[PDB]
Amino acid sequence: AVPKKRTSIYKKRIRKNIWKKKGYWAALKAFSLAKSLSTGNSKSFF
Amino acid sequence: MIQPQTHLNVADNSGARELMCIRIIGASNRRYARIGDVIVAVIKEAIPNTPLERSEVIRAVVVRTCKELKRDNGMIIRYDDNAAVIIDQEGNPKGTRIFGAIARELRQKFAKIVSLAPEVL
Amino acid sequence: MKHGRKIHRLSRPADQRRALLRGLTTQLLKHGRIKTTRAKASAMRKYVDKMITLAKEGSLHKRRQALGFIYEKQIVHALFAEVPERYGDRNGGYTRIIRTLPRRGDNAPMAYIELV
Amino acid sequence: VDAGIGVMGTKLGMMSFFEEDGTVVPVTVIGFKEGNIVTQVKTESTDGYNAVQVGYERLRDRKLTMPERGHLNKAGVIPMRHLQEFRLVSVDDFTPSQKLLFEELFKEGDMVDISGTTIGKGFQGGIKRHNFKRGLMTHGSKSHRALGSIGAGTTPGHVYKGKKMPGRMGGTKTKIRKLKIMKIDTDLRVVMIKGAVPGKPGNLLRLAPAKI
RNA sequence: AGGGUGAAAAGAACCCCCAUCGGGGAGUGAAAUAGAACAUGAAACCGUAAGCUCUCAAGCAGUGGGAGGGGGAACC
RNA sequence: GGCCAGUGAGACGAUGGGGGAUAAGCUUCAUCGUCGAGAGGGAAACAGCCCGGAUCACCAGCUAAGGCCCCUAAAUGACC
RNA sequence: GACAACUCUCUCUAAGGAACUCGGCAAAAUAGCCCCGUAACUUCGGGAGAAGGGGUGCCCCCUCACAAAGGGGGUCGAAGU
RNA sequence: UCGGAGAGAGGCUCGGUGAAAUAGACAUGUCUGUGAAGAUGCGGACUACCUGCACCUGGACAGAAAGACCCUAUGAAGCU
RNA sequence: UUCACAUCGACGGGAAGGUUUGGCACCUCGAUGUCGGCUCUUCGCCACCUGGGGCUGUAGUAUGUUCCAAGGGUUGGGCUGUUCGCCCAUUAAAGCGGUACGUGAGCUGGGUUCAGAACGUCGUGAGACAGUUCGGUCCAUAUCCGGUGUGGGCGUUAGAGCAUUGAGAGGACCUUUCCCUAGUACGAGAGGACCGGGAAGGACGCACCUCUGGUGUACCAGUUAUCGUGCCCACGGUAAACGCUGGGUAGCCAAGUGCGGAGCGGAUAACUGCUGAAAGCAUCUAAGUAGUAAGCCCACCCCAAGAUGAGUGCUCUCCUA
RNA sequence: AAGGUCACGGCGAGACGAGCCGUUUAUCAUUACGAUAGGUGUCAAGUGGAAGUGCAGUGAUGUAUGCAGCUGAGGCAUCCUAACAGACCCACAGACUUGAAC
Repeated sequence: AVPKKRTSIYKKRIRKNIWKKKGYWAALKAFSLAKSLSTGNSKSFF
Repeated sequence: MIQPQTHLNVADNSGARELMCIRIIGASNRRYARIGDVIVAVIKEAIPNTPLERSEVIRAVVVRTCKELKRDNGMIIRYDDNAAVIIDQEGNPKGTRIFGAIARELRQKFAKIVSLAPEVL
Repeated sequence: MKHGRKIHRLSRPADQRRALLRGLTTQLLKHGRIKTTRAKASAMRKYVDKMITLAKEGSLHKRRQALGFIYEKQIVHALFAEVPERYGDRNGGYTRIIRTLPRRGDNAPMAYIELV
Repeated sequence: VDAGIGVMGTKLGMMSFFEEDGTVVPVTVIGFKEGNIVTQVKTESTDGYNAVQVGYERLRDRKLTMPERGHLNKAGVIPMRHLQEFRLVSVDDFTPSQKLLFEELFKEGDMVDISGTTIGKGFQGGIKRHNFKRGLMTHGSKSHRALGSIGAGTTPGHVYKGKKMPGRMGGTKTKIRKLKIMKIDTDLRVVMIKGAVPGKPGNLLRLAPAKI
């Protein structure tokens, strides 16, 4: 239940990178929502 | 659906009045005994003048059972009272008169049982 | 497993989920717009459509149905005494789910209901 | 390899067929959205084995890619969503061009084995995937329904692989064998196939005679 | 437990982003990448950029040999 | 002799023995070896077996114990 | 938001009813007010609410105090504290 | 017996705030063999793209408290 | 009965095992948490039962023993905290073991090694007994290896869609009773054939909702108390999730239903052989060949080209810079 | 570019990624394909006789209108509502050797 030994810098950088990157993928979605919200026919955002 | 600790009635006048089922015979399943099988019933209490007394392990048949009962035609008979009939392992009962209906299919194995019923159905 | 079950249920227990749908539809039929999280939008969609059609047939019995569902008393009388003109021959599909930006604080998807 | 070419239908509910003898038998009901047509045949020389590629569920061209429609087009057939081939003992006598087949055949081969994607039950636990048992529910017990032990002490030093952990249960196709065909109706092009066959009504259902 | 802007507050007029938090110019000062959680500023630890390199791998991870490449044109 | 230490239950191997059951990687003593305090090569790995004793440098050579089909050096060399 | 497994707080579970288990532990089950009856023992106080059995919802009616309760009749549900 | 379905709170995913004990460094395979005689760290063979998330707990002689059982100390203390 | 070896084998001898009781005391006292149950393994055989065989003091039916055989199987209870310690009822049989006397970072704590108390006994006494007796909070949000699932990048050398062979790996090939053979063979009779067919089961495994049902907090209906909708009627709320109850479609389940363990074919082990010398007889073997086991391999069923040995082919996609 | 991914509508798919099917003039027409979710209309199915009014009853309560009424995550029909707007990744012929045929 209790960890044996601290992880390296190596591994941790790997996972933090996966975290942030997991944030990377979820921008270009918001950028599509932006580039579509620039005035255009649509039924959303009253 | 007779576990090995059920109280059955009896369907005859052999002398028993109810009787615990012990560990059915034949089908190696024994976690479930249904119509047409045999069980090792130890008498529970009996009419007190009978040659089947308090706690005499004996072998008997199941003739009525509250669980459903499939058929071929697609009907399902289900009584309300789990019942047995004390048996010998070479045929006939040892109670002469039989109470209540039975199932006709057990005829093809228990002919003498069925002949003595008042309702073969 | 869900398989087959199609009762949209919200984050809430049974009783409170009922109450949320009744209050929330009341306030729709009151204002015409509304802002609820998307899930509540769907769950509304069903019931408010039921009330509309329940007003499309203004007999007493039905009027007492609706009188029993909706909280606010007079929104009902206004409603069934008003709509079989509005929704004459619209024939089902009464709402509209024009959606909108999420909710700062949860980033909870948030939508915005109409009646049309 | 399979005994003969087969078809693929669709599960359509179940029912009972009262046999005129007066016995009750359950059945399912197989249906074809669109008819099975051969769309290929591969030899032992040109390709590595022998098989015929049938297709099912004709669909609009849009629904379907360019490589597909080209593959379908080359053989001169209609579109079709599903597409599978029966590898067949290398005796193929089929023109890969739209030999629309039929059930003139399964009524003779009165035992059919079908291949169906079962239904899917998510991430089921130990007690249900593998038919485990469970600890006592009372008597101070504190581990119900949990997977219990895993292995031995220091020596095995780990968990033998292929251990029966929990995991995803359904969703992979399964056979069902020596399942017998039963009175069929060609006007409705429906099959009344006894038994119970993988899948809630509406999934593709391969269907091919036995491999006894 | 909590010390050390500057020699002198000369501690930042004015402008812009501006919920007046915090900043970029302008100005002061020799210097403010000395600007007020401000004097030298090490190591652990957190990033950034450039050079070469790891996805059939096996290792107290260094060492002797050095393929290939990058550097100022034999040494790293 | 002076000035001063550390050490005080060693281990195994060979031999002669006691105890044990001529059992123990057991225990106990006597005479030697290695380890302890000692590297290196053979033993696949492997304190206590074999050769051997490390001041350093050498991209020089001859051998000991052991070895010469491949992984690893060296005859898949001779004849009985 | 979704609604995996699994732990907990809970409801139900066909047929059997302790077979589970160290032990029916933990659940479930009785239960209120009237009315009948209440044993072995005993220090003769107790046991004893022993045990066990029955009715009880609403309407109508007159009596017994004639405040309650009881008697008669009816109606309803599967189930009447 | 012999499980099963269900509601709630957690678990799960997304937005916000954000600990912990442990921690030589870990680039942290399986079987056998060896070895202070029960090794991911040595030898031989097999096996294994890199790296996530959920889930279980057999190992890392896993964490916790310089054992509380046993013994010792010309230890301490209580009682007779 | 005679007959050493069908069977038991006195007297003595030679081994393998490593699990009982032990001997040493080598690791571990800055800690390696004990007995027995639950759940889940997996492995060994010297084999209890199912498959085949000799020999039998085997007429048959039972056997007794050995031989190859671990693929499978190896009940439910009563008593005790207590694995052949045991009676009951079966059953084909109801094995012995290893896995830190498997498994407490998975569970219980009945026992033992805590503080209370008492009985017998020892001690004048405090107290004590590997004697007994009643009570006595067994802690945990996985870093890593391991395992079950599922993904993403990247490799597959242009880039992609489908279909796919399959090296490898996995699950399953299990087992009883009846009937025909046939009361036949065999037997003085009692009894009563394993050569092959046919059915019913059993455990198990994969599924499915047609039926029977469980739950179904979507739903309908009865109803208790109370508050609200002005009021009567009709409703709504409330009673650890819905007050308590009846009924229930779908879903998921089972005590329900459907199916499944195969013509299988190839090598074999024990064993029986065929031809046949070494050895001018013989011998299953030395040459060569035949039969034959639930055991091995393929077949069956499910994955599977990350099989970096990265396969296959029929379609697509663009050569303007 | 072929193909994707995202987005949008959801599922007999699912812990999240996955999967799978949609994504509107959502045909029109002479025998199958273009209804994805909702709503609506109808039918299976469940429960079981609604409300109001009338009649019979002094009153509980019954009775007729009436397999009605509330149900309608299942079946088809229906574009009424929503699949609008988009956005993004993806490229230019796939280095080096000989062999062979014209």
